[PDB]
Amino acid sequence: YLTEEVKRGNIEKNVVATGSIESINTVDVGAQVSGKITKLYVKLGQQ
Amino acid sequence: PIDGTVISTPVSEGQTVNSNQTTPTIIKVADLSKMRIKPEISEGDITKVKAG
Amino acid sequence: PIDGTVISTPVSEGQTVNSNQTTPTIIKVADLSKMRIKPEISEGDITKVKAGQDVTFTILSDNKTVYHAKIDSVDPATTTISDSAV
Amino acid sequence: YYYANIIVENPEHVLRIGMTTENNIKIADVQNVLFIPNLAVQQDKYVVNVLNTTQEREIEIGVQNDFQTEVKSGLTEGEKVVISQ
Repeated sequence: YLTEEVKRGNIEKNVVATGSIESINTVDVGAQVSGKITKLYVKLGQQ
Repeated sequence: PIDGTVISTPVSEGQTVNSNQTTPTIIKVADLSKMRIKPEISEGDITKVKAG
Repeated sequence: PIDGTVISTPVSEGQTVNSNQTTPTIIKVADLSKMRIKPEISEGDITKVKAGQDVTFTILSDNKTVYHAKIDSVDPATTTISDSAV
Repeated sequence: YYYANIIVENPEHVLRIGMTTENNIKIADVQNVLFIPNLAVQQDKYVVNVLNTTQEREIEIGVQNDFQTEVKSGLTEGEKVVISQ
């Protein structure tokens, strides 16, 4: 049972979602021929 | 095949595919100007549920 | 392919194989003169964990051996991409 | 669910493509409007003192967040409420 003035004020509401960060360019680097792979010129993490 | 609009896209521009064995779906295109809802409707109500 | 030593051997001398469809691994040979430990490292610590960082660790078989190593570098992708709870 | 998508950058050095974002959007948002805390919610009827013996205040209405609620006639400023009882 109580009270209060009235602004003169402005809601801005919200809405919560959980999401996940993920790369901008969709990819993978496959292969279509058989064989027995024997050069790898990359290591993981650098352009 | 249709216009409706686009609803999936499982592919990557740069990606190898292998369609000889099973058929790689590439884009999924279905019609969003209508829609249709599918009422699950349990085994004891169906003697009753009729069309229209 | 390498010397390191032998670590598996899924084959049987006398056994038919079928390599046309998928490639039967036969022996597994990896390098046991070094080793490398892979610290799972959770999604909220990673803003912090950097490469070359005065690490320490311990074998789940040692009452104090306490190993004095160092972090060597970082992956950019989760432990489920690289090679829920994240 | 349904997916949304954000358009960031990653100059910084890291936002490692794997993490989660507690995302708090916006929707809607009015500028300069009238305030009577939510719990005044009772059609759709209220209560207004005078004096201090309360005489009501039927209204209409919205639009809430997160326990306020814009008030469109009304009810002006300085007035009297009943959040809540």
